[PDB]
Amino acid sequence: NNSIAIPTNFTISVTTEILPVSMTKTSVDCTMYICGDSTECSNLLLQYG
Amino acid sequence: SFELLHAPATVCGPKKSTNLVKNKCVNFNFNGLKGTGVLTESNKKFLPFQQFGRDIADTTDAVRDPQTLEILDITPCSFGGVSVITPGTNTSNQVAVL
Repeated sequence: NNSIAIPTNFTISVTTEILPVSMTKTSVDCTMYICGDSTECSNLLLQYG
Repeated sequence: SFELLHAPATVCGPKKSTNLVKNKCVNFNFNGLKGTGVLTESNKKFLPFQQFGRDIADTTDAVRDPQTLEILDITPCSFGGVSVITPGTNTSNQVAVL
């Protein structure tokens, strides 16, 4: 009840915080991935949706 | 009983061969394998039993030409997205293409 601790010296500390801000931007060609070079698939793909 | 497109084929249909063209985007029918691609000479090598070479996606990336027996790299014909940079139609109808 009658005792306290008071700091008699100081230390300056530098600490690193790393935060992600951005992610890789990607574009996907639907026709190329699903149907490759096949024209017939592309025509079928149009019907799908 | 026959197996399809996994080995060199000694039995073929009546289709007539055409002279190969390199460095151009072309439709190809190499021993029944059909694709559209640019065909280039390959600095790589193949074993005798290995007629066809596939990539990670399981799509052929190299083929051994029938007759000539020289391996040809298959590269997809150039493709890219098109984006139109446009000032508002009210301002102008002129457009830029990326």
